[PDB]
Amino acid sequence: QYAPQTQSGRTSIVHLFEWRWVDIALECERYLGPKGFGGVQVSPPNENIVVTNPSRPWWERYQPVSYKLCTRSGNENEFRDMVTRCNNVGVRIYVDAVINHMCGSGAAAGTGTTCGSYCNPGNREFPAVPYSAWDFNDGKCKTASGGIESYNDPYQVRDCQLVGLLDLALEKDYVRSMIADYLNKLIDIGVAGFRIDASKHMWPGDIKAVLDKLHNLNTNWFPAGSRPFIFQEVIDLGGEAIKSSEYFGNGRVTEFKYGAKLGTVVRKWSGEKMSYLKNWGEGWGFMPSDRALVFVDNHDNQRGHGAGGSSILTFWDARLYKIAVGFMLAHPYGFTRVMSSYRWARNFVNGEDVNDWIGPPNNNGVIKEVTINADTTCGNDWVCEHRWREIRNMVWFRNVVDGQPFANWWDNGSNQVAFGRGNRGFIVFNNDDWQLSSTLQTGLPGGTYCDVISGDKVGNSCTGIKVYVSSDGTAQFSISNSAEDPFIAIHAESKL
Ligand SMILES: OC[C@H]1O[C@H](O[C@H]2[C@H](O)[C@@H](O)[C@@H](O[C@H]3[C@H](O)[C@@H](O)[C@H](O)O[C@@H]3CO)O[C@@H]2CO)[C@H](O)[C@@H](O)[C@@H]1O
Ligand SMILES: OC[C@H]1O[C@H](O[C@H]2[C@H](O)[C@@H](O)[C@@H](O[C@H]3[C@H](O)[C@@H](O)[C@H](O)O[C@@H]3CO)O[C@@H]2CO)[C@H](O)[C@@H](O)[C@@H]1O
Ligand SMILES: OC[C@H]1O[C@H](O[C@H]2[C@H](O)[C@@H](O)[C@H](O)O[C@@H]2CO)[C@H](O)[C@@H](O)[C@@H]1O
Ligand SMILES: [Ca+2]
Ligand SMILES: [Cl-]
Repeated sequence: QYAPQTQSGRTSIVHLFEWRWVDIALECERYLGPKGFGGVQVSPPNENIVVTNPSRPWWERYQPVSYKLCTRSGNENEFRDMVTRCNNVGVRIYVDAVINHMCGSGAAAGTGTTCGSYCNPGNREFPAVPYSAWDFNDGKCKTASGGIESYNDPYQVRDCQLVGLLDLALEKDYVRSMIADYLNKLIDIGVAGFRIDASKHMWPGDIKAVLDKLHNLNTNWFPAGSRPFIFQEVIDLGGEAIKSSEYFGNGRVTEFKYGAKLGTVVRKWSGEKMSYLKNWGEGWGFMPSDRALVFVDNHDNQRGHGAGGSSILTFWDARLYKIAVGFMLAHPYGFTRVMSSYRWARNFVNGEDVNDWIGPPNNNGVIKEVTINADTTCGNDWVCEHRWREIRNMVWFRNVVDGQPFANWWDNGSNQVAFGRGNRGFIVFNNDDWQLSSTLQTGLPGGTYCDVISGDKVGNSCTGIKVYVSSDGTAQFSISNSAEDPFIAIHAESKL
């Protein structure tokens, strides 16, 4: 469940948060395929409850009412069309599987749902599944409120309601099977794997029971005997009762310590310095690389009060964000997931964004299409970080150096560091408040390389900075602390 199942050589996936199926299909063909992206994590494709207060927040999609592929992103025909078109150009689709719960227990009964299905939350009725009161954890939960009151008790975290959400009785074969049927339909359609939502709130064994029922991947695009890629979303920053390691037997796990620690370091908070990143990975107390799904930020924490809090770097802090994303994409640790967001009107009161609920760009509830501008950026307030040259080229960098070991590390004892990947790539960073001017061993063959951060290799020339590597592998890197992008990256395919 550990292999990403991306086409050979493609090493990253991108979270196209709240994007509609038709836009993702076009994106695979016009961009993701040609640019070497391994796949796309899509928002929950199953029907959810409509939330009118606030008006259509992004989080209403985490309140399932059925397993019908009918959402604001599109219907079943559009979903299938997207999976087919993306797979046909070598770009995989990974589904955000919301299976720990249904909608809020306080929600009203009716057909105010994304596909018009009926549900009565108060009586635990979800006829479109179908689920009834017998399929929920109400009696199993031992807290007086019926909700999670203490994370120090693994039992209530798994058996009680997460923020009032109706907790599914995952111990039951009926429920496990109902979930497996939904997931298997997705697999047969062409999906390569799943992001298991709120995994921390389910027992590792229950998840395993669901996973054991899954089909092998569709042979139209994958080799026979291929198991779906599984990455479980478990928020574990350490120092708590539930550990990410409890889920290693099911597949990969999201390493939230990654972005929290990296953001703190790049921001230079708590006395942290980039030079400390020499032993990045397990050296920093992280899970094994082969069990990790890493990222700088995700849809939750980019809003400021998730795992990592204010230390999390996002598109709002563009310069430092590109540095953090670049370091991640160059470092061999874990399987990388790049974030792709939309802008919203932030309003911090007492250190917290009260507008963090704002849903995707829309016209009266209808999600806007993703328009592409001549300069390759996006319109309609879709940030499209995955299209920024500095990120796009680092995604390619990761593909180029795939399999090469961490090597030639260098640091100035403060915030200037550098390292390579075997003899195929090298990256240099200056995060200090002064000039970087050093001749370093790159581990690369002599020649002239185009810096893929400031530009690209076009024909027999570079559009940006050029790096002349000596016969002995050394090269001078001069980066001012006032540079827009204080880092340089070169690889085998950027060589003239
Ligand atoms: O009515 C039930 C509750 O609904 C709302 O909770 C939101 C959260 O505020 C929001 O962060 C989001 O949480 C999910 C998160 O995005 C995902 O990464 C994690 O793995 O699982 C979470 C649940 O699936 O969605 C929930 C559900 O809508 C509302 O904020 C709360 O007050 C209500 O009690
Ligand atoms: O190894 C498990 C721990 O790994 C991580 O610790 C980081 C520190 O956060 C970071 O400050 C740094 O520690 C240096 C320390 O600040 C300095 O006084 C000393 O002289 O050198 C230390 C080594 O560079 O590096 C370590 C990792 O090596 C992680 O943050 C922590 O939670 C884990 O327990
Ligand atoms: O590849 C398209 C353009 O991407 C970059 O521009 C980014 C910029 O780096 C980032 O700080 C900002 O937040 O977003 C813009 C794009 O919206 C490159 O710098 C440009 O040269 C590219 O044209
Ligand atoms: Ca649960
Ligand atoms: Cl996540």
